[PDB]
Amino acid sequence: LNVATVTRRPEILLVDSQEVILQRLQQLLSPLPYTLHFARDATQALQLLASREVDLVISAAHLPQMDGPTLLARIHQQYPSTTRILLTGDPDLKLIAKAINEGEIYRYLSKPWDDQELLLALRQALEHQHSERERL
Amino acid sequence: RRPEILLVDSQEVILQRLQQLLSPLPYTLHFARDATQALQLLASREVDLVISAAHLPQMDGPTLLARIHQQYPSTTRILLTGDPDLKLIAKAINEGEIYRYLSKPWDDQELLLALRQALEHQHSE
Repeated sequence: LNVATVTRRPEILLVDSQEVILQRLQQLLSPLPYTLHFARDATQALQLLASREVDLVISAAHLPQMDGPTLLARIHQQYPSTTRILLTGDPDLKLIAKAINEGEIYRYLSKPWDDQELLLALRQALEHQHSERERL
Repeated sequence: RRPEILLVDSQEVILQRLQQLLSPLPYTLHFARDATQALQLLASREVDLVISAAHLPQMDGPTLLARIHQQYPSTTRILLTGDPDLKLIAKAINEGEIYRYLSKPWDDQELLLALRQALEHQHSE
């Protein structure tokens, strides 16, 4: 076989009800070689995940049906191939603790974020996802 | 084999309390009061799980946990701290890749659960 080069393009799901956040994410990420999906509540996120492979989910902390840490906890158990990131400006460490202890997030990012910090977390998360998928 | 747990906290009283909580269980315990002692133990003992405070006299807890992630990647790491500082917690996630974060004073039932889950996670990783 030929040397391995590229898999299919990364698939990223962004979950937030706030339009400013979805817009800032689209502006930052759409020029890069990723397939993006946007979900405006937890139920939409879960339905998207049931319908296609997703490499990375980035969720807000606050969402309509269940909060972000709760959503990420469900995703951890039901979609273990998807790497998980919490994106929030809420400093509540009870919510953060849930994201760690139940969501098992790979990275935590603040709102607002530094663009290059977020892009680096994304690279690290996609590389982690690929290495983990090489395993199981 | 028997799980090996390293406990890192600046205070004798806290190490004593962890020893009392954990000595009934079939775990081999190691104790450190700072990052230098933790690193000495890590180089001289098999360690599966590391539990660290956030505040330590020199190199702090999240920095120590990041160093352990880099140098001893097969370990599972827990931050156990009384300081709800977002900056410390964020570093413990993004650089330490902690498995659990618990506040001090802890709930015994929750801390013991975290260890059982960590050992089951440590087992398969």
